[PDB]
Amino acid sequence: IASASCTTXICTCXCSS
Repeated sequence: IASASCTTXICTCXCSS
């Protein structure tokens, strides 16, 4: 429900490195 790069249908995911 809250995190960064990591999920398939809501809204966060991944985003840099």
